[PDB]
Parts: sequence; C-alpha cells; structure tokens
Amino acid sequence: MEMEKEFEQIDKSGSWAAIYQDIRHEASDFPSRVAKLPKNKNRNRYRDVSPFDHSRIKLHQEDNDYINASLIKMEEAQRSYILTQGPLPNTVGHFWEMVWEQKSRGVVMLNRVMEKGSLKCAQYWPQKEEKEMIFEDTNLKLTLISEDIKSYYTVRQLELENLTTQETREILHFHYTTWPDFGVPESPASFLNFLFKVRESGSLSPEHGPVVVHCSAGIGRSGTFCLADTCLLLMDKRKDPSSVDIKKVLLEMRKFRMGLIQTADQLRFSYLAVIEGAKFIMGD
Repeated sequence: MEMEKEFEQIDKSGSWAAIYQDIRHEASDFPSRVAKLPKNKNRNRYRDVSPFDHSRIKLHQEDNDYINASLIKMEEAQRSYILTQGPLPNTVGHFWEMVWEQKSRGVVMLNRVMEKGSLKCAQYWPQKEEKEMIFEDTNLKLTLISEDIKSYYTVRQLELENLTTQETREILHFHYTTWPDFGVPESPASFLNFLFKVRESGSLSPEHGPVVVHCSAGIGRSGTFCLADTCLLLMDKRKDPSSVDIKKVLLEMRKFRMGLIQTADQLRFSYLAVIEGAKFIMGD
C-alpha cells in the first residue's frame, strides 16, 4: 500500500497512537545482560535504554569493553549505522575510542547540550581552535579545525589523533541544532536537507566505517534519522517503490536496538519525511 495513502488514512481516522502501540507490541526482545552488570551503572544515561548483547559495540580493551551503543546492519539497503546515547562525563573517552576503532568518518548529533533547562549530553568536542581536548583514559587528542554555522545545522571539521601511534584522521561533525524542545518539527524540509548533507560528505558510504548517530538516549531522533535514510534508499533500489513498508523496516531495525521511535508523533514525522523526500528520489 502506497505509504502516502496509508498516511491520509491514519490521519483522517486519528489512529496514530494505535499504530504505534502495535509496533511496540510486535517488537523484538533480546537479552541485554552486559548493560545491566553493576560495574556499568555509570556508563548508562537511562536505566530503561540498553544495547542488546548480540548487537552491542565492543571497545577494544581488556578492562571493560562496554559502551551503550549498537550496530544496526540493514542487509537489503546495504547500509550500517551505530546508534548511541549522548556521551556522559565518564564516557567521553570511550565515545572517541569507538569512533577510532570502528573507522567512522562522521558523527551525527541531533540534540543540543542543554534542552528544557537540563543537560542532555556532555560537551564532548572543543569549541576553540587553540584549546584542544585530551582524553587521558583512552590516549586520544581532539582538535577543532574549522566550523560552518548555518541556520538549521552546523558542520565542524575535527582532527582525532591516536596518541599511542601518532596517526591522525579527519572526522566530520554534523550537528542539527533546531529540533524543538517539545514535539517534532512542523515541516521535514530542514531535516531532509540535513540528511542529504551528511550523505554528500561520504560519511554514510561503504568505504568508511559506520556513521555514529546520537541524541540524548540514542533511540528517538536517532531512530528517525536512520529509518528515513534506509527507506529512501530502498525506494531508489527496488522496481516497485510503493512496496516499501516503513512499519516493517522499523521492526527490522528494532531487532538491533530497542525502542527506536519513541512517540506516535515521531512515527508520523518519519512518514512525512519519507513521503516528501521521495519527491526527489523518484527524480526531482
């Protein structure tokens, strides 16, 4: 069923809450035993959001290999993503260790450091060229190279240095700065424009490790980003684009991380973004 017609059907009947609850009911449940060990309590931002054991990212260190992050591997679309929580004061060094070990090119950030008067993630990158950051626990140095501030997003060039080997890499930071404190955007135009800028940079492409994407918990805005991308890519690839079923794609992605798409308003926005974005994929 063409999603655009499905969309008007749900909208006129006002059943978004009922659709969303069906998804929550049918979603996978796998163990997350490592996340729940007592030695990891200060590595989790929220008690109710954990990576499944089968899909978690492992840090390459013998001490403690745990980080709240998951590998979402989309086999038909041929895309992979790492979804993670906003880093905590005690995990900023683990976060950049993961970026290094997984060979990522880009970091995608969908929240502000402070929202609703409260801190949603640590200030984990440097704000001035001449004031670099050193992560002593993981032996990394991070320097701000340049910054381009636009009306709806900021793109930063960063240099990450492995202090053990003195290798350096360029990391691109894509920061969407205008998601509202409550609710979802009224139009998907600026979110789609952001997604295409990430794509154009090479950060989503198979010559690099998976992109790292995060918000505060790493499941809501982050889920919207990867669901819209994968759905638009499948519409590009298939003979019949109307065969793409966003609810089935979302359930496949929830085999790899719990809770993706947090509200019925986020589900509706995901539909809207894919519908409007297809009016470029089909050729515009």
